[PDB]
Amino acid sequence: PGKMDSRGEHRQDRRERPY
Amino acid sequence: EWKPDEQGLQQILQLLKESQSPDTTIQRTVQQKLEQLNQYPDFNNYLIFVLTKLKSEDEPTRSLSGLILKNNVKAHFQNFPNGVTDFIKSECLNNIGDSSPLIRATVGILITTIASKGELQNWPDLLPKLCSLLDSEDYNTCEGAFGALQKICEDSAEILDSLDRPLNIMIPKFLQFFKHSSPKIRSHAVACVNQFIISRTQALMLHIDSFIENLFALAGDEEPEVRKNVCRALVMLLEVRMDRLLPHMHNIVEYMLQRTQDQDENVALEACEFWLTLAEQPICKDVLVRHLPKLIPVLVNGMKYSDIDIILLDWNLRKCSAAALDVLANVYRDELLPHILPLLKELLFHHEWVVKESGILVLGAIAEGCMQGMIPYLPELIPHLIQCLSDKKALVRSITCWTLSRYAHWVVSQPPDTYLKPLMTELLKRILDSNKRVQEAACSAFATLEEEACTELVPYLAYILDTLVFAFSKYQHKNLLILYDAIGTLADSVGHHLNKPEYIQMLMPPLIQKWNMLKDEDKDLFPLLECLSSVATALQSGFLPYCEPVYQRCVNLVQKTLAQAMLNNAQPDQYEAPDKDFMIVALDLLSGLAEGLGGNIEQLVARSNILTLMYQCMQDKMPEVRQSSFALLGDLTKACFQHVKPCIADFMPILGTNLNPEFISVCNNATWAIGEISIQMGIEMQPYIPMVLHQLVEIINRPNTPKTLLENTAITIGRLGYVCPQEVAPMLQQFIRPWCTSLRNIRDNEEKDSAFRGICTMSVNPSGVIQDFIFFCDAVASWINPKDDLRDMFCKILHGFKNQENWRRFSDQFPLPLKERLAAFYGV
Repeated sequence: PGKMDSRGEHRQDRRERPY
Repeated sequence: EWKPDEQGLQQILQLLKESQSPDTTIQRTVQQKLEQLNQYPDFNNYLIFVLTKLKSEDEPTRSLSGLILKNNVKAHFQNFPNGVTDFIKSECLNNIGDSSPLIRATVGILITTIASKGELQNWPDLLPKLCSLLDSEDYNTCEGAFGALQKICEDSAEILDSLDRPLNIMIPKFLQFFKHSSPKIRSHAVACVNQFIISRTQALMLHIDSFIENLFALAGDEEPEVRKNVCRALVMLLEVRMDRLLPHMHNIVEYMLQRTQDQDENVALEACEFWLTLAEQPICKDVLVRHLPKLIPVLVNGMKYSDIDIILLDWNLRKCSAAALDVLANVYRDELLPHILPLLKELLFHHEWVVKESGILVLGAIAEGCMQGMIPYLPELIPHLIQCLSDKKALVRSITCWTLSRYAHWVVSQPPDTYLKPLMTELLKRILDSNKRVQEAACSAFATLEEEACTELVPYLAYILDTLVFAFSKYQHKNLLILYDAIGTLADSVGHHLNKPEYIQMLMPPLIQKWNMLKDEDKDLFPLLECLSSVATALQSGFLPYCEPVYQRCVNLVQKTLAQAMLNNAQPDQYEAPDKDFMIVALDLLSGLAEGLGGNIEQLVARSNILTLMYQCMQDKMPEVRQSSFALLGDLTKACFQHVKPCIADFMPILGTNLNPEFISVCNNATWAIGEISIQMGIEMQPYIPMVLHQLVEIINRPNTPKTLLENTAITIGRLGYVCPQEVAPMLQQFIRPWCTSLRNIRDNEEKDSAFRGICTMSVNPSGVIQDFIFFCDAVASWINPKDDLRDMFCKILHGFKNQENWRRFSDQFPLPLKERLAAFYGV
């Protein structure tokens, strides 16, 4: 591709998780 | 040299009693009088005097006096004269073991607070006196001193080496109280030593053998606090000194397995962490060979909701057991299924919801490690979970959302009508659940599904947006954040399909309403702006009616964050450093507007100081700030280069200094920006090439470099050779191999096109291509749909190599698709 957003990682970390 | 008088004492005692009055307003009045007196040193002399020496007064007045003084220490210790301070210190150490538990607690809290605030370097003999006090005859004194040492070790462990190596005397001494008769002292002893295990503190490591023997001797202690601290000790020893536990591993595993089932739930949670930590070690499978069959049902059993949490509904035996089962499933992969499947059969269909819930959580926890092995069971399990999404109990609904999410990739891989369509339908219904924990689970699961499905959702776009927008009325605060992220992901997944009037007017109004509501200090902006960034890239030209206030607010956030950072840098004890996330988020949203609006942003930029602010962001110590500003620079280079051109002279050396691959994302956005700047620089980029090229070549031949950084480095070198072939072409021999190997794999697009005209021009040294020509041939065959200009170019270099026919021996090493596409497009 071209250029790295890092926004997806932030959304994954705020996601609900049981553990 | 200081002694009290009766008049001053009566006024303090009066004031201390008044502060204990029950009335509504006398308490507010006494606090304003304390507020005034607090800054007078003679007053603090009275406070400590009341605590330790006025044994006439009751305990609650004595200890409250000590706690008010503790607060004065926390606030005004700086301003204490060295004569008041020494008086407090001496009286504390001399009453460390008072017969009153409440007084003793208060003296210790004083000690602890002076020790931390005011810093141990300034109480030089504290630690020696405490250690001497440990040897005392009186139990309360020994207990109270050890109480203090433990607080100090928990608070200040990082002062191992330069007081002057105190741990070399204390740690060997703590190990001697492991045998102490009183269980309370024993807890203190191993609690202290535990602070220094991960540090590999030299005093402890040179005594590792005594430590381990004393731990074993303590294993059967009936007191929970000892067992717990012994368990903690063994878990950390596992991380740093596995060597010396190895000869005892079988008995240790046997022990931890028993303690994982301890009746005290805090002991068991500490024990359970052993499995998490042991799973990371390469020795795991060998060590667990004789105990895995029991460990799995023990872990699965502890995954049920405790009764307290059942009624209530953060880290507990449930999460720890689940995490352990997750890692173990990754270690053993399919070997774990025969242990798990009988349990799953007995749990997933149980009549009691708490049991069934834990079954569903097991199913999600093992998903990643055991995915291959469970493909055969998914055609039955997935329709079952979709049925559970409608189960009557909310906690079953919410865990089912999660574990379905853990199987999203299998679902998207199957025919969409079979699993994907119903799953999405009932996930959307679940978004609007009445229970707040389900909303958040279903929203998060749906985000996960959106990421996996991408364009597979386009047929459902209208129904998704109906559900997502409606949730704005039902959600508040805690799940709005999750909701923004679901909208952001939706926009990344279906891209431009979002750009239709019906959608825009349905979605923007509630987004802007929550935007106008939030203020520039509210961290809720992070998901909102990251969401708007994705929405703006998807909406491109259709975001135009909303961009003006969005732009000016982002530039404002960056401006204020820089100014606050510089203020804090100027006087740090007066102004608190800013959260630079506001700036990272704001830069990224500007990147989204520049990508989405393209040339239409120039009127906003023409009236802005964003480039002056970008100059400083590019030089920030924090990588994510540099990473976002370089991304913005490439996007502005494309949209409105008129405004970037005057800054290149100053930006290029900084781009040159950020070609460091230890920071992957910074390195990447820097190289990408260099490429985009090239295309609009033209020949004028000649002087800047020595600053970047030699490192770019080093980056593209560096092993274990992520594929995305390699493709961007290849595209930038290509673009630099298209623009100034003279100084790029000499390196062809040194980078063409990884260049072609990387670029072979990217879609035919404008960056691919731009990069390949660069390689063609570098025509200027064909001899740099010869010894490794196999790679170029392959790279041109990577092109499915090349535009005619590039085709004409391509025929020329291949036909030129042919004319140096003899080549057929080399050309037969072509795989058949290679050889045939080259003849099909270019006739060689």
